[PDB]
Amino acid sequence: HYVDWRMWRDVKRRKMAYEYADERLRINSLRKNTILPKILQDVADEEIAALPRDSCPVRIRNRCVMTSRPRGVKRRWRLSRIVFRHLADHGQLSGIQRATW
Amino acid sequence: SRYSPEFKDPLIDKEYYRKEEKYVRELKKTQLIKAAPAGKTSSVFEDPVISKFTNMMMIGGNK
Amino acid sequence: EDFIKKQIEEFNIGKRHLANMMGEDPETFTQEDIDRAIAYLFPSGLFEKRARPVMKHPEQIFPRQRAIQWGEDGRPFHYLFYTGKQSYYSLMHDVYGMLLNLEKHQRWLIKEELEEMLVEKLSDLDYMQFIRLLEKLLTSQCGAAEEEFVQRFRRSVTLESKKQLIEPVQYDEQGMAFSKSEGKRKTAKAEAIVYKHGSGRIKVNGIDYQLYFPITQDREQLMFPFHFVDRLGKHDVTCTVSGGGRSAQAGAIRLAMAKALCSFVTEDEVEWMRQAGLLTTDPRVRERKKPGQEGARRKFTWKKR
Amino acid sequence: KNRAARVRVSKGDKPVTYEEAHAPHYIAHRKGWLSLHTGNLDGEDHAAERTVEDVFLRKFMWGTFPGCLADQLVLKRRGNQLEICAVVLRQLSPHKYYFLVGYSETLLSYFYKCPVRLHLQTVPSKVVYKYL
Amino acid sequence: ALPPRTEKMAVDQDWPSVYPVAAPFKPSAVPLPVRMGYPVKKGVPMAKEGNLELLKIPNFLHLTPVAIKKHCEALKDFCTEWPAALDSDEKCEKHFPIEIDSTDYVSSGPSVRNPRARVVVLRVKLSSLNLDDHAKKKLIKLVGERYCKTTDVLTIKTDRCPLRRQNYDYAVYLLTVLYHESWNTEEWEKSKTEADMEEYIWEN
Amino acid sequence: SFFTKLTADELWKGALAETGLNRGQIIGEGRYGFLWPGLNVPLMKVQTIAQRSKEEQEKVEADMIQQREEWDRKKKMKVKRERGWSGNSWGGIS
Amino acid sequence: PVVTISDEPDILYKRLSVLVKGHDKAVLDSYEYFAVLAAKELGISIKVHEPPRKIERFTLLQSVHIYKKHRVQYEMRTLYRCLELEHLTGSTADVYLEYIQRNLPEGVAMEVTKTQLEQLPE
RNA sequence: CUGGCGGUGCUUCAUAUCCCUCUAGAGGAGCCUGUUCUGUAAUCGAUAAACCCCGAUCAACCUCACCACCUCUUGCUCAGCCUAUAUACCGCCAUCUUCAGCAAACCCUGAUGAAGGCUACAAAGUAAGCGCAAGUACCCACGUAAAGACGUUAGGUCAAGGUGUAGCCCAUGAGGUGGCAAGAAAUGGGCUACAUUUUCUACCCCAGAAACGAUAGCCCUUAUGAAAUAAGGGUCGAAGGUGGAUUUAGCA
Ligand SMILES: [Mg+2]
Ligand SMILES: [Mg+2]
Ligand SMILES: [Mg+2]
Ligand SMILES: [Mg+2]
Ligand SMILES: [Mg+2]
Ligand SMILES: [Mg+2]
Ligand SMILES: [Mg+2]
Ligand SMILES: [Mg+2]
Repeated sequence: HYVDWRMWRDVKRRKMAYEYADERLRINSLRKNTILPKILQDVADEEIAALPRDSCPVRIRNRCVMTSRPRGVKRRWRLSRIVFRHLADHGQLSGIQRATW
Repeated sequence: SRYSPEFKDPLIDKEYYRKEEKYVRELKKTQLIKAAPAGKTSSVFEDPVISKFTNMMMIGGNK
Repeated sequence: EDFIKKQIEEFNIGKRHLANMMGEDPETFTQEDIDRAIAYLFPSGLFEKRARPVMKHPEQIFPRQRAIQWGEDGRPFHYLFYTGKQSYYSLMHDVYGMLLNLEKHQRWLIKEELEEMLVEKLSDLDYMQFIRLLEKLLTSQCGAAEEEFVQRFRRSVTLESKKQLIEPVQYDEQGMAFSKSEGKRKTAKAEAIVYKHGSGRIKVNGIDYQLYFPITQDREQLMFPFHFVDRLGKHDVTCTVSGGGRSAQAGAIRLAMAKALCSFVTEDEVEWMRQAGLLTTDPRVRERKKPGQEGARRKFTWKKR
Repeated sequence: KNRAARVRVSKGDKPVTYEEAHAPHYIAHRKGWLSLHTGNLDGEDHAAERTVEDVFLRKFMWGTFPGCLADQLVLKRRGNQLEICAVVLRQLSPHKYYFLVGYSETLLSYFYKCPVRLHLQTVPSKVVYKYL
Repeated sequence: ALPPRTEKMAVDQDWPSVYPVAAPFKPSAVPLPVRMGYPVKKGVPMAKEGNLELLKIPNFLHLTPVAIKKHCEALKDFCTEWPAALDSDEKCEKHFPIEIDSTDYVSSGPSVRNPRARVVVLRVKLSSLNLDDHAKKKLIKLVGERYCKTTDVLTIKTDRCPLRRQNYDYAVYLLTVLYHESWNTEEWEKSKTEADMEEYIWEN
Repeated sequence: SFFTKLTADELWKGALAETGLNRGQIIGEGRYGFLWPGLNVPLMKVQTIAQRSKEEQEKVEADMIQQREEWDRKKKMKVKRERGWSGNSWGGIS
Repeated sequence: PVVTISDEPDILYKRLSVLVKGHDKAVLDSYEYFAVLAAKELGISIKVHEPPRKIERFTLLQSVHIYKKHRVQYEMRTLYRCLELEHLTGSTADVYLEYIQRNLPEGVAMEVTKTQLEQLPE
């Protein structure tokens, strides 16, 4: 029930990236290492490469939440400032308002 | 306007105060005073000619 | 006019309720109790002196609508109703008659206060003419009763804060009282602890001023207090520093030393120093990178293209 | 010409309500805070979800009450709930009001597992504050 | 017309009973006509009948000072009195100087869990427990950022686990294992070095 | 989607464009064929729980659409305007 | 209104460090007054201070789409109100927290209490 | 008669402003950053104040809704619609705005014409309403913050949501690898340095000399990983030559 298809793209990417993380971290740690020759390093590289596409946090693009709008989006609030700015103007945000100084 | 219309600079003259005038002194007292600067320190070594020479020779604000 | 009485009755009922129901059982509770209640059980979360909950006498807050000057059958009671602002014209006529009589014999308030006292409009030229008439009556050589009645409006002028007093000198530890002051200059801080009489050296946490100010202008700035007081070497110090850099810290230390010295210096010298300005702070902070610009103050380059 | 929440004047005959008659910068001067949640702190989590829930419940209560709202809502938070202070406009009958309130409460409780009990304030005429 | 217990309420009534449960302002049941609103150049703050500024306020009408005092005097029970432990935390440190920190934040909304406020240390004095006196020449330097200059705050912090009860259990087990493996010294316990001495031990 | 939802007065103003409401959709009677003790039955005096067939609800919706069409037709009702001197003008009109 | 006092061992808080965060000053003052009243009714002292705010401003473009000339200033404030307590039984502390949370201001006036237990030794 | 316009006359103001004075930088070369677009299977919207260090707060793919190759009728949405419509809007923002007026309801005048209504030693003007004003925050009420009103620019946006007409109905849609991130041709801006306090060192302001710039490559692709743009580690430790009007803000 998302607006644009980029929303579903990013949702699937995030899901398939969060599916597996233990092996990813293990192989990332095994990579950068002076111990053990390059044999096991290349073996682990081929293993991590054998994984399917999509399943990867690299493809995750932190956009907004309305219709995927990566334009000054705040990851702390996820959703863009489309409605957040409206609230900050009205006053529906406990604190987040115009910097009165 | 970075300078506030309330605060105003002081008067560093003091050699003359060693002996109308009382009214001027009271007026000077009744004035929003400020602190003196470090670059243009109007002390004993504040020679106007040499002061201006150094100010002009100032590069990158290193008086 | 009926609305004024209705609101007065409503305010009286509200006062009676807030007195009886709440713990504050005395009906003579002042506005301090209402302010405390507003601060506690009405966290407005604001700071406006107007929008905040202000429930007091309606006459003190409402622009009272002048009641009907005449009842039935018309006939305005005042003999100067068709002149607009009967009170102002009546006062002007009274002043003119007083001036004529006194001739035959041979600070002011603000428009807002007058409008609050009465309920008649007022312009600028009318107030100017009124001030002119007042000055004429005051400087035209008159009796005493009229002059007093005219000056009655010239209420207090408010004249407070002028000279400086002695700072906390602290008469403890020993007979030689030692003061504790502080100085600030452009986000700087420095507390100086100048002792009383005692020729020796001006120390700074063990380091002398000679070992702390390699510059000559810094030496002159640090000496200015003693240079003016003429007491070169007679007080010890143990000033501290926290924050700043070079000139800012120097100015803070200078201010702290000047305050600690004025704490035990002749009143005349203290006043002369305060006039010199070495006892206050100059709020001059570095620039602020504007958000709608590029650099510190330089706006966008080709924004107009 | 920026025109956020401030309304542009046209003629002195605009029956605007109280909250609607306030600029969007008076949040710290005249205008208060409608909705509140720890998400807008420095710094606590739980912000995006709270804002989404608030924006959804606002439209939900405005739709369930078509035209029966004298002005915008004023959300709140006390426990595992979300109190909604509204100035209802006397339009339908009290029986219908009670029925709809109970239905919405039960539906929200069985949907979000959070009893969002609201509060009403029946007022016939809209609280006109200014004639912009 | 004539709402219930609003303006016709008997004057001088128990205010604590007027707002027993936390609820919004509800101007239809408040005998205090507060003048809330912003004044116009020739206007007056809107009446109390409908002021959204009163609802935007978090509202503290419930639990007034008198009501707060009554509720406190009532809830004085449902608790357990504490013995004359003497304030200032001096005797507490003289006896049991153990002090494990723990905090808890607050959140608004459906969720209540907040695992972020789980910071916990393992501050337990070694000399106070009195079970491995031989560790004086060991734990004085084996542990990290300790060996203070002036004061003395021995804390074998080991926040490698989140919980607190299991933290204390692990602390007890670690003290036992340290006793065991220290009463049978390793190697360089006494024969330290020639340029690093926290406590004098031959040679030199 | 839900993010594509907002008010209706704004959409109406946008569709109109003049620069440079739930009557047919009842609120009381459920839009789904159902009977309840509240309304549509004796106001609490046979208070029970029943359900209407989807065909009955479709017929009710068709009746509401017919009411909307009747209102629209009423909006098309003509009026009498006396012609002043010149046709379709305010000449000698009163 | 029953004591319900048992005979099991309880925990004793050693120096209960308390801190309340809040944006504006009116709500914070109301909260601190309520807390001080509750503490005085319980019988505990407190101590406050005058800390500054927390300027965590975050600026972004003014218009939602094109245009970047002028930005917007958005930031939140917070004033720390320390009201640390000292010596209080576990049940008393629990009841105090319950009474404080039964009416805590949502969003504004965020509490930051830091407990310090002891846990008896072996 | 109203307005526009005048190298249109007179009078008063501009206080970094319009000049009579002064500062660091563009008008000399390389990396990043955009645009119209020739490569192309590669959205490109504004393209003189109102558009480009705007998605850029970053073009290995994610950004990319473009085709080389496959997909479907229930189209995750009772779809996608980025397929035209923003010169059809709601909504959002920009200059004038370095401003002070803008108006409902009334009255008077012009033999009762479009229209005008100012002379305080006072000749017809009264003016609720909005704004300047006023009021409010951190460190005060100052300094920093919010507003800069009616309106020209049919100012820009289907590109955050729907949107006046048309249509793809077995896609004009999006989803699986690839790609556009070098300049046919024109060019602004951020950094490297254009030399004697540039580059090197000590006294934490006790002095001089040759008279200096990996700017990019290659692997580990950092930061991750199906697959690698300024790189943390092994090869550029040199080479450029303050430029003529004009230009940006700046009273401490
Ligand atoms: Mg600048
Ligand atoms: Mg005709
Ligand atoms: Mg499309
Ligand atoms: Mg457009
Ligand atoms: Mg402007
Ligand atoms: Mg502003
Ligand atoms: Mg404003
Ligand atoms: Mg356009």
